[PDB]
Amino acid sequence: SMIAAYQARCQARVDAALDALFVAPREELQRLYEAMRYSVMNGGKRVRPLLAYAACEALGGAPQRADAAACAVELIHAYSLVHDDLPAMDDDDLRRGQPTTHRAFDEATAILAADGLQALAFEVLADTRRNPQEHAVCLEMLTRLARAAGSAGMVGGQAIDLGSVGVALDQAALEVMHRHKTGALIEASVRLGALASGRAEPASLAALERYAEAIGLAFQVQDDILDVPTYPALLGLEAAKGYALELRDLALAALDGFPPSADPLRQLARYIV
Amino acid sequence: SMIAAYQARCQARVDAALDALFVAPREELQRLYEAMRYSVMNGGKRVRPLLAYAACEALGGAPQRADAAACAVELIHAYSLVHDDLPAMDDDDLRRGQPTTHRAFDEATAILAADGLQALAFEVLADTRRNPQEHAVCLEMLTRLARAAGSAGMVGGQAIDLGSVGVALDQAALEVMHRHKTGALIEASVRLGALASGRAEPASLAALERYAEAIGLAFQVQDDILDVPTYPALLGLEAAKGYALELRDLALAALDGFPPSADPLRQLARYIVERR
Repeated sequence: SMIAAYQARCQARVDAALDALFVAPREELQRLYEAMRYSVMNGGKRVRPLLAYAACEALGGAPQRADAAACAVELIHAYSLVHDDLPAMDDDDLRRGQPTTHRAFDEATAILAADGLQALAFEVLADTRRNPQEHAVCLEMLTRLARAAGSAGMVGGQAIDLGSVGVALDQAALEVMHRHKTGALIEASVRLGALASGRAEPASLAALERYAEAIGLAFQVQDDILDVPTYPALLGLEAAKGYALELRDLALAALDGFPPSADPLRQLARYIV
Repeated sequence: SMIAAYQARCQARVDAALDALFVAPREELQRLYEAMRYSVMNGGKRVRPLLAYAACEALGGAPQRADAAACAVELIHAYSLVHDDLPAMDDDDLRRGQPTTHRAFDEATAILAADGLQALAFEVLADTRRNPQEHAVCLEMLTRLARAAGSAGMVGGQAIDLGSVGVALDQAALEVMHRHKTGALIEASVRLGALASGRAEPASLAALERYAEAIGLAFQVQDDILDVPTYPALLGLEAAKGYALELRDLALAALDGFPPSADPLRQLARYIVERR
């Protein structure tokens, strides 16, 4: 309701900012930049931008302060999908009915476009015009994003996944995989938005990290539920649904004491499940 | 070779720093970290580290100030090579006689290890313990590396190469390709080391940029000469050789008025065109 509207405003805000980043600086680079644009400007829901803006507003910052944060998280996400789609990875020909990047262009150009998206994510955070935070804050945002995106985070999770093929994951191992593959970047989206607020403090960051850890897992449990090694297969459908509610409750509990400006985060938590 | 002692010291410094970065934080990540290590710790010449250390020293900074710079530019280089070896790209089974990463491990793991290497390059520069510069300098290093590594730089150059077809291609277009594909990262290595000195000033940075542009091209001209759309085909063999000397001389001229601490850079410029 309110969250639907909030989503739409965040999607518009981040899309305007992202669109500006795909201008080839010379003609020989036009096709590469087209493939970059194709890979990002695909009507995606922008959950990670929404989290960055909402965490920013939760601490009292104007949302436009998180524009670079929101761009950077989405760029990381977008690049990861491009590589994931490749034949040697998940080998997907379509994404929401449209050719994947390697299919529209070619494999090499997809590989490269995504590589350039990752560089661009760090570029936008280190750019003190695009990301006009205090310099110590910019470095912390970069640090968190690099950790979350790299082999100890998102890329790590993809390797754990590929290493678990033909192995029956217990719940603990499944959750390790998820924490890395998607949790890290979800947690970073919240962290970076909070940092962009100019009002972050250790207690509020810790609370928001608790929120993000819960919401991150809830997204996946609910995704598996909606699809019906998944949560419903492990737990049974009913127990999976109950778990999703438990994760919502944890998220809400983590926002104890936050002002009304945290309502978008509360609404999202409820909405997921 | 004439750079041997300096090169060996820089290789040792950077290899020790890099080696420390490949510890899996948990057991499930061990194989990925091993592929990352495999892709970096390969006995490479560490030219980009050398440039960072030498640029640092050229402006009067102790070389250990450039450790993170050196790590980051080698990490970028290393990942670019992994991706370049993939079947969709140059499709190489070997690199300097050893299996490429996709063959030693698997193609997905190679793609991923290299993706993690790119993230790690930026991690190391943003880490104020590993890269203990003033914060503004850390950010400027990150900025320059991101621009040099991305679609406007190194990745751009790979796309330009892919987009340029046919036995006819003119010198200007070739040089555009080289400037992006290898020049941007070479120029960044020099810029990052200069930034790590704590003594960068615009004039010195611009001089070092001029140096870097010249040696980056000299590397390629000399590579084509040694091999024999190449420089010898475009210009003639003997004219290509003369061009290589011209590039060296431009590099050396860019360092006119630098103190003796810039000798490592001067020695490298000469080595590039004297190597066999």
